[PDB]
Amino acid sequence: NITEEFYQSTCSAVSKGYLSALRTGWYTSVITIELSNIKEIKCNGTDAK
Amino acid sequence: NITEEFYQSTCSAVSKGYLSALRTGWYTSVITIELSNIKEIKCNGTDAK
Repeated sequence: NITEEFYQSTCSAVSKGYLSALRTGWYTSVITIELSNIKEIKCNGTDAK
Repeated sequence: NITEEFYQSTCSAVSKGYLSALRTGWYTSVITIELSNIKEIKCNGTDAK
C-alpha cells in the first residue's frame, strides 16, 4: 500500500510502499531472419499476378 | 376415350377416339444474332485472363 508523509518544516513529501525493479545489467540475444539469395527475376510475363 | 374393335373376319383392328393435329402448311420466321466485327486482337499481354 502506498502511503505519504508531508514535512511542513522543509516543504517536501515522501511517498512510500513501492517495490523495486532496477535494471542492473544486460542480456544479449541474437535474432535471425533466414533470407533467400535472389539475383535476376526471370520472366517476360506481363501477367498481373 | 380410346376404344378398339377387332374384326375376326379380316384379321384387323381399329383404334378410335383420337383427335387430329395435322401439319398442313408452314410458318417461316427469321431468327437473328447480332455479331461484332472483330479483326485483329491487339495485345502483347501474356496475362492468363
